[PDB]
Amino acid sequence: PRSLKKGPFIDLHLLKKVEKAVESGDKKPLRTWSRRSTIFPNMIGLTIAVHNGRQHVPVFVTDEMVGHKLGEFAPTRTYRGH
Amino acid sequence: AKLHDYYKDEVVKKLMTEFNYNSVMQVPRVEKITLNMGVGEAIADKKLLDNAAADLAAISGQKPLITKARKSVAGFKIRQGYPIGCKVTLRGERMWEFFERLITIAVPRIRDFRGLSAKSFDGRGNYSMGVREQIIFPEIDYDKVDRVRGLDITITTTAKSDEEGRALLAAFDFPFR
Amino acid sequence: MKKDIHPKYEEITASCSCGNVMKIRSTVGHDLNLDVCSKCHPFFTGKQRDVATGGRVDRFNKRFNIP
Amino acid sequence: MQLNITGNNVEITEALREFVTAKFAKLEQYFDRINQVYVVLKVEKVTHTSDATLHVNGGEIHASAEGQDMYAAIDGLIDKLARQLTKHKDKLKQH
Amino acid sequence: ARIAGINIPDHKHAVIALTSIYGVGKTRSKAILAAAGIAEDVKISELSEGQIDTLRDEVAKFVVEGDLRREISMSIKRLMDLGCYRGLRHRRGLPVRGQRTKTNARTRKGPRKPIK
RNA sequence: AGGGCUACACACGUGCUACAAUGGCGCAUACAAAGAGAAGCGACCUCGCGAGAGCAAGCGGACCUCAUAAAGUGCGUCGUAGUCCGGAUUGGAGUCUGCAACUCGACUCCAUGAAGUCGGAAUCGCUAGUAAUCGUGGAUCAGAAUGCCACGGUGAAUACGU
RNA sequence: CCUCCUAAAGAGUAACGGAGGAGCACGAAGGUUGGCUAAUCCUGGUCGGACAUCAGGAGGUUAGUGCAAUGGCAUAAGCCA
Ligand SMILES: [Mg+2]
Ligand SMILES: [Mg+2]
Ligand SMILES: [Mg+2]
Ligand SMILES: [Mg+2]
Ligand SMILES: [Mg+2]
Ligand SMILES: [Mg+2]
Ligand SMILES: [Mg+2]
Ligand SMILES: [Mg+2]
Ligand SMILES: [Mg+2]
Ligand SMILES: [Mg+2]
Ligand SMILES: [Mg+2]
Ligand SMILES: [Mg+2]
Ligand SMILES: [Mg+2]
Ligand SMILES: [Mg+2]
Ligand SMILES: [Mg+2]
Ligand SMILES: [Mg+2]
Ligand SMILES: [Mg+2]
Ligand SMILES: [Mg+2]
Ligand SMILES: [Mg+2]
Ligand SMILES: [Mg+2]
Repeated sequence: PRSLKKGPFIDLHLLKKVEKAVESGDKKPLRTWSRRSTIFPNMIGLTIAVHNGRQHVPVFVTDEMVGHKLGEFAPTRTYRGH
Repeated sequence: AKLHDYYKDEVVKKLMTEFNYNSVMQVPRVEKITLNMGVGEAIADKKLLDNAAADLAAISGQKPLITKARKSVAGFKIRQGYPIGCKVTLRGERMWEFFERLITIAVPRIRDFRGLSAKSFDGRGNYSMGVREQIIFPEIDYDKVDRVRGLDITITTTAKSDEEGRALLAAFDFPFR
Repeated sequence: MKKDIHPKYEEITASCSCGNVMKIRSTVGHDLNLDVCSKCHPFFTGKQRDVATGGRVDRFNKRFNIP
Repeated sequence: MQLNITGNNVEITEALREFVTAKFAKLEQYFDRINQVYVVLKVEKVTHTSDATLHVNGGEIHASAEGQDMYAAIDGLIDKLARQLTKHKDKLKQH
Repeated sequence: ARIAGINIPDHKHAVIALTSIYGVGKTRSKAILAAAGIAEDVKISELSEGQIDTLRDEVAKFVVEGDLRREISMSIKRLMDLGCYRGLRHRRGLPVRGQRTKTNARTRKGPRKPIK
């Protein structure tokens, strides 16, 4: 994973638009393609609908989801079986 | 007698106060301990059952009875009268003695402990309890073992209500969770 | 108690780690050296915790130290 | 007899698969010791073609046939392998 | 020869024997037998009760057996309940670390399930 | 921009590593060839268990750097065990490349320690510095070889015959 | 040949009337003395499961009787020495 010295990576666009969520309290879900970005503590409490390739899917963030990277909650292949 | 002694002055007098038993006779006492170990695998080979017997005799200090099926059942393909397990009733000097041992040697050798349950009671106040392995008792010698084997251990009491028992046990610093 | 059917049942000595020593009757037929008596045991003594859950946010602020 | 189907410019449906399997099941009566075998179907412009290759107990037998359909192609092919398989057998059971 | 409430081989070099403890590998084995200044080539059978205890002490420094097995199992339960990609790999019983499945992958998947 | 080519009831082909004692592990110690490097090859010194980090000599190179060959050899240990054999799998903790390693990188440490006891029918390579076996380099390339193309070390077996 | 019903509350009582058994078994499964009490459900308990063996409770013969059915059977005719 990313070196520890370089700090935790988040795309700025998404970093910004979870100040307005946390300061100017809203309660909407946010669209995002930012599967790179790790989940910061600020993100706890806010649903955020991350892209999986064709659709955005909601991730109601929690304490347990911290450090992981959004896209780690939007599966990108469909498989039922054979 | 250690705990018979401990029982006869320390335990009786505590429980005496905390329930307000006017008569002393009212205080729960422990009646008897009994160690079952069924051995279905007997119908296969009968040597196994006797091999248990020595274990239970080695633990407990007295020869076990050998129990037999009350009725025939086709479920387990047994027929009324085949030996399929063996017990020992313990009642006095020996009962208090084994108890002492159980608490202060055996039970803190349970492969990864978290005490015992305090839920296992029949509703009148008689504590039942299993043991997964029989290396727990140092009476046996682990490099002379044929199989891992278990037993039940049931402490029959003169306690009236489920609750009143638990107290009697605890008052011997019984390791409940 | 019946005669000459039961195993020998006698005094021994059972020396724990923590120096704790207890004369006891048993078949085993010689003195034991045991390693965890009812005094030497996490559970009886009051030690064992229950595994620290809920570290993710503490972790993350300990790990990176970023504004 | 383990089978394998290809399609070079042909979609193997579940007639053309089912059909080809049944037709090939005969061949074992000509020689009991057939192993894995590969089949290939082609369409080039107007020509329907079908070749197979058959790993057998001490050999490799191949033929290809051209039909105006693929069924008629495969019909032709099975007649070609039959003759080769018999020839093989007979120069082993040679007493 | 009872450590961490399990029996240790008593005819094995301490180094080798101590490995039977779940949660100690070989690095730890070496450490233990120096942190508790006990030689490596010594077999467990030829020790003193005293030696075996100072040894018993070292091992307690780590998290081992029961304890460990619990920790692991929490970590995996944690993942599956999170439902992360890594979680489901654990559910469906599939290579969790990116390995191909089109072929091979038989250690997760187990032996073959034929068709029909 | 994000995803996909990396999907997995399964079938086939080409490889790698094994199943051990002509061997595993620890210490000690010999003998190559060929090739690459410019904003690239990067010593020595300091830090770190380690991947690495910091600082910064030399070299457009029979001069400097990659870069200490390995099998071998001596001394010790293991004593035929699913083992001190094997190292798949998985948890935890890291490093580096790169806007960025969730899907999907290579590597490191701690723990874990699977199948496998030499492989049915079939079937392949090779006639001498060959097969077998052991290490080394390069092209592509920010990073990403068990593949490919090259280079030496040790070094057999057997051909009556048609 | 045995048991029940038809059979009309003593006995007996027919039909190619309605339903079932026997053509044995036991030297103990006989004699006596001493002792003993069932089925089944619930609660708790290593493997152990609806059902094995252990402990308690409810229950009261709903069990049991070498083999049919009927009548018996606790003082047991049931179970063990
Ligand atoms: Mg035809
Ligand atoms: Mg390791
Ligand atoms: Mg694109
Ligand atoms: Mg591809
Ligand atoms: Mg190989
Ligand atoms: Mg190894
Ligand atoms: Mg290069
Ligand atoms: Mg250093
Ligand atoms: Mg030639
Ligand atoms: Mg090589
Ligand atoms: Mg009458
Ligand atoms: Mg009348
Ligand atoms: Mg008449
Ligand atoms: Mg009549
Ligand atoms: Mg009789
Ligand atoms: Mg009588
Ligand atoms: Mg039960
Ligand atoms: Mg009862
Ligand atoms: Mg009845
Ligand atoms: Mg009688």
